[PDB]
Amino acid sequence: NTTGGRFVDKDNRKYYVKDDHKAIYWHKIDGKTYYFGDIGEMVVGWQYLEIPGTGYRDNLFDNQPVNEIGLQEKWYYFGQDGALLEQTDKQVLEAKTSENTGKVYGEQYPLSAEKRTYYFDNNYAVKTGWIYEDGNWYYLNKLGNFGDDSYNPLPIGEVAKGWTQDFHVTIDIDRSKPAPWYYLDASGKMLTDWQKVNGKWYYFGSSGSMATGWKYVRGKWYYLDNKNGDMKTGWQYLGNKWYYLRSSGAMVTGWYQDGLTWYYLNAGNGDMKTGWFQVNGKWYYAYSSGALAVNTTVDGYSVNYNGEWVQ
Ligand SMILES: CC(C)[N@+]1(C)[C@@H]2CC[C@H]1C[C@@H](OC(=O)[C@@H](CO)c1ccccc1)C2
Ligand SMILES: CC(C)[N@+]1(C)[C@@H]2CC[C@H]1C[C@@H](OC(=O)[C@@H](CO)c1ccccc1)C2
Ligand SMILES: CC(C)[N@+]1(C)[C@@H]2CC[C@H]1C[C@@H](OC(=O)[C@@H](CO)c1ccccc1)C2
Ligand SMILES: C[N+](C)(C)CCO
Ligand SMILES: C[N+](C)(C)CCO
Ligand SMILES: C[N+](C)(C)CCO
Ligand SMILES: C[N+](C)(C)CCO
Ligand SMILES: C[N+](C)(C)CCO
Ligand SMILES: C[N+](C)(C)CCO
Repeated sequence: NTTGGRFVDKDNRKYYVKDDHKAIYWHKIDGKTYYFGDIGEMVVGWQYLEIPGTGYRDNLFDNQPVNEIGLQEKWYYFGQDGALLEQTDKQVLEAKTSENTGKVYGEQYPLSAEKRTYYFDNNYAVKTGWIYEDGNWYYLNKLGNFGDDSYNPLPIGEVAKGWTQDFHVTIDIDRSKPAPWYYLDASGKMLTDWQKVNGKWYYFGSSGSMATGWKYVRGKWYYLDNKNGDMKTGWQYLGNKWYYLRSSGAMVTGWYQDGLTWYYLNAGNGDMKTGWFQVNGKWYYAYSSGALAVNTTVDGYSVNYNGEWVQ
């Protein structure tokens, strides 16, 4: 809603001058939106800026005070004429790189030979987070790359690929909130259910979040690394108890013979039994290793070839 001034070309830059002053920051002029930075140089192309609309970085001129405000920064796209692209859905645009962002009108720079589909929110900023398209979920980076004492916002809004953690993010990551892991394939499609990645199995369920710990899937129990999510197999000591997982990863219950040795996995919980235990009337004795005692004596007690306590 800025009127009364005029655009001016000087020193290879463009400004908007009203009553002798240069427009700074965000301005809505004659049906279009522009951004003039801190000193008035109209911007063009890709820009990572403080969000507009609060009034703290809007309708301002360089002769006015720039009160201190804390505003999140987001990616916006401006035409070569400086007009903000007021997209709220999506649009194919030159990819943003280290060579075509933060430029101002008058500067010379190359146009990305590569175009990409960028998604936008209802306030014309590049969208981040989850998006659903043509039957699949895609994740647009909420964060840029951290270096130690360094941050690059370029990845924000780009389609994520591979292992990706979904943090709660605003200006910074919210460490108190949960951050599930997801896996996006080569085209960015979010994987669901069982998937073998880098030689190991992971379970992403229906929501796509990587499962950890014990997980009940289609009538069977599986154990995924409590931290890394990879499916375990074979004998596993969990919670001070032994469990046997088949090569398929499914937990075994009942009698199980490993080589010549029998073991008994608790009917429901699946934990390996030790000591004397009864099964369908019969009594059996398992050593501390869980191995069933057979054709021998156990503290004055005889047990036959099936480990059954002989009367
Ligand atoms: C390259 C930009 C900064 N312009 C110099 C172009 C397009 C906007 C600005 C000034 C001029 O265009 C306008 O004055 C009209 C065009 O509709 C306009 C200005 C600002 C917002 C919306 C429209 C020519
Ligand atoms: C906790 C899960 C989601 N990981 C972070 C663990 C195990 C899988 C995932 C990523 C990583 O596992 C990997 O195999 C590493 C090896 O460099 C990896 C990271 C990103 C892409 C491919 C492999 C560490
Ligand atoms: C004759 C068998 C079936 N017992 C009754 C004997 C030997 C095993 C079984 C129970 C008991 O032997 C035990 O070791 C005791 C020890 O508390 C036991 C009782 C209940 C379950 C498991 C062991 C006495
Ligand atoms: C959804 N896209 C932008 C991510 C990829 C093309 O299928
Ligand atoms: C993939 N998501 C949209 C489904 C779920 C994360 O909240
Ligand atoms: C975990 N699965 C993919 C490996 C096997 C189901 O039987
Ligand atoms: C495998 N268990 C320990 C997880 C569950 C049985 O109810
Ligand atoms: C894991 N153990 C103690 C259970 C069995 C021998 O392999
Ligand atoms: C150990 N067994 C003989 C007892 C039972 C499995 O069939």
